[PDB]
Amino acid sequence: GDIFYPGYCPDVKPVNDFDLSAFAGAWHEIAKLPLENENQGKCTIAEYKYDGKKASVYNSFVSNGVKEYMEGDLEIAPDAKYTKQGKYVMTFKFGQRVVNLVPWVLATDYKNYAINYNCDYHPDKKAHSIHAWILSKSKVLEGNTKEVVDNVLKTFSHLIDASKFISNDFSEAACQYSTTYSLTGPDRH
Amino acid sequence: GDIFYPGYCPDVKPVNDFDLSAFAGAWHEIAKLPLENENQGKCTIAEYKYDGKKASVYNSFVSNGVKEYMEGDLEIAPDAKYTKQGKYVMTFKFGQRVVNLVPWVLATDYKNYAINYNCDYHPDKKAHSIHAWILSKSKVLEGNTKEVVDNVLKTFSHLIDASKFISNDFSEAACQYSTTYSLTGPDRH
Ligand SMILES: C=Cc1c(/C=c2\[nH]/c(=C\C3=NC(=O)C(CCC(=O)O)=C3C)c(C=C)c2C)[nH]c(/C=C2\NC(=O)C(CCC(=O)O)=C2C)c1C
Ligand SMILES: C=Cc1c(/C=c2\[nH]/c(=C\C3=NC(=O)C(CCC(=O)O)=C3C)c(C=C)c2C)[nH]c(/C=C2\NC(=O)C(CCC(=O)O)=C2C)c1C
Repeated sequence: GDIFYPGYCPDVKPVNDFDLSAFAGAWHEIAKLPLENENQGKCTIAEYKYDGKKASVYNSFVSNGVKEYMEGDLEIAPDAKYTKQGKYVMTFKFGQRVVNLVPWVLATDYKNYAINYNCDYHPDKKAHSIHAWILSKSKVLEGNTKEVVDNVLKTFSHLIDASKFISNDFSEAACQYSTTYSLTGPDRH
Repeated sequence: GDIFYPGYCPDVKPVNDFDLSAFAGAWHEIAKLPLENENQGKCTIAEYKYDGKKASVYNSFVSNGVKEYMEGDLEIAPDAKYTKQGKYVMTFKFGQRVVNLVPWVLATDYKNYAINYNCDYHPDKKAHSIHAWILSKSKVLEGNTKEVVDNVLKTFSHLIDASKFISNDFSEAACQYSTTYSLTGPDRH
């Protein structure tokens, strides 16, 4: 199950001076906090492409030999347009269902790692769930960068319980797929 | 039991431009979050006296006809001296045991109400307990002021669960006492 904690989401401020073009690229999910929709995928990678005017997203993972993917639009969050903070929206369409995902970027050096997060409040439960992802431009978080990440993460110890991260897998095996499948699309729901 | 929530205490900033002389006086505890040491006392009042150089505290409550009290020193918290925020220390001595209590003042209008709080982190439990007190210069929080308090409290909804407050009692009966007893003192532990 996803991780929930009592009460409203805590105050949090994402990264300043966010640079979307610098952020663009293929991000590997080295690890994440449990997230129902993606708990079973492996070799999880999110690829963001930028035009200067337009941004798009290509997300994929592999489940039992199948490569599932999603294609959508990406844009800076309306409020972040004014503050210049790292907050973006990913819009995906499943038939008539439209989804607007909003990851918050707590920190990143743009070339090697990113620490993303979200807080989802359930009023009916008076509790919130927390989601987080350790992202890297390499399939492995390597030694220098590993230390960098760990120290940064530490400054967010009151927002993310590091001990709850779950490592993803990028072995050739894990990433292997015999076939594909688009989760997004007009003939979806 | 006291109220605990998981993780480290959240970020919080107490009232700005704190004025100790204006704060001085007798504060009635209209309500509080459960706090073991004082759960049984009634007619609970904290009285702070200021010289301009020196501040002292006189705390009291009544348990079964007995008026228990504590006498100590009061001073602005070392860090608050620089920031001018509302944070103070109460030092009490029980024999050789010395206690340094630190309430944080979230908000106050000085003449009628104050909203005090604290967060105690237990590393061995990876959780923190939260304490809070609604204080008033009158034995009753009256109508205008009640509305004022409620609206202020609302801005702290992510830090204090209002529904957990417990009302104190200031009836003549409650405050009645046949005898006294000093909890503080040299012949204490
Ligand atoms: C790794 C970077 C990454 C990521 C990756 C990701 N998710 C994926 C999968 C999915 N995302 C989804 O949203 C759904 C469900 C789609 C549906 O509604 O049917 C799936 C299966 C895939 C590959 C397919 C990939 C690469 N997904 C996010 C962000 C998110 N993924 C989320 O589900 C949410 C909302 C969380 C919440 O409910 O509160 C956010 C912010 C980030 C930051
Ligand atoms: C109402 C204002 C008020 C108050 C009142 C108060 N407490 C009292 C009682 C006590 N306070 C104490 O600390 C102890 C235990 C003393 C001991 O260590 O033996 C007792 C019995 C009395 C009357 C006696 C009164 C008026 N006490 C506080 C503040 C506090 N009371 C606390 O116990 C703590 C630490 C909480 C924690 O453990 O994390 C704080 C900040 C405020 C802001």
